[PDB]
Amino acid sequence: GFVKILKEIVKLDNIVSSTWNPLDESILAYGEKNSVARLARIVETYWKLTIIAELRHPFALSTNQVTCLAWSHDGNSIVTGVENGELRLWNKTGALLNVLNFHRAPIVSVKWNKDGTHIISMDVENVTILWNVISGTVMQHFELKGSLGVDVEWVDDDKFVIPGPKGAIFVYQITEKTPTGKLIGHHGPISVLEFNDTNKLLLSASDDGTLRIWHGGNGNSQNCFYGHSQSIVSASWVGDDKVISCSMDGSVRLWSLKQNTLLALSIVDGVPIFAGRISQDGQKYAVAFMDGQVNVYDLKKLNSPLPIPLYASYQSSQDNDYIFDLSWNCAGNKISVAYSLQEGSVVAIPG
Repeated sequence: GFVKILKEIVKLDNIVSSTWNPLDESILAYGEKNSVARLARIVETYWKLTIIAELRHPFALSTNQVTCLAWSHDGNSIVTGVENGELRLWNKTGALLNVLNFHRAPIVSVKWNKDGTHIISMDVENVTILWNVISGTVMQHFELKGSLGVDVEWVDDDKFVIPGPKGAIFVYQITEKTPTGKLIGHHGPISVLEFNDTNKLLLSASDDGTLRIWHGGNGNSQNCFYGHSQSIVSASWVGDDKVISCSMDGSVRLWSLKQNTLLALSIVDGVPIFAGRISQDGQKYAVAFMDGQVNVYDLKKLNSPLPIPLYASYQSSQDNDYIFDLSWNCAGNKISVAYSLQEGSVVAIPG
């Protein structure tokens, strides 16, 4: 009955991607193309943007854009990865803590474990590394191999999953090189791996157009959701009984585990979605369409063939640039939009 039109509150330089601090609603980390990322604070007085620190990566002895950023769960540390494969660890104030260099290809995913002592990193060539992030040492290295997928995930304080051949998902324990199990079901590269630490279920998405929910540490999946007609680009848990996904088919779909069925969906026919992100409170889902428009969907009533209510939209006819990434601040009142070429934008999300 009313769609909000979002406004920009802060203009950024061009950014490749960004991620807000998990515990401080005012701190944003963003990667840039010139082998550098920055930590910034955004506070209202209007809105003021202040750079906290520069997180620079040297060019290799031999383009080197920052391709990945990941805050620790406690929000005190952050890992940045660049095109040449190097990873650097920093404190939230900017101090360099450690240099973790082993990958030789662009970093695509970095996941921190529960207590902030280990991370799993994976590059475009699917080389996956388990690091003791404090000592900066390589504990395990995996080369299971086109792309096998672009995500990895921790499923316990000492257990994790990574994409394997032919759509399989391999399960590992920190102290063992041999997989403890294999999750077989997908028929294409793994695009998303999200573990829910409350219901203890793993959500996976694949280029095969399906989502799977896994309970067992080996074997078949608990749920398999068909519906998307093209690759799934993003997927998230919505509480403990639902999952939401978006795809290149231009649709956003909310699924029910309790009823094993599609609960609701919204679509912009012919307009692919490049990325989707769930808010901290799990009540809003923001997606970036190929046409440069950002739609924020409201899941509130659905959580209290149905359509997913459109809460707000961000767009303008002054440029036709693509949006490659978006991120929510922890309070859910700001979203950082990363355009492919033009300046980034921080937009306010009304409550």
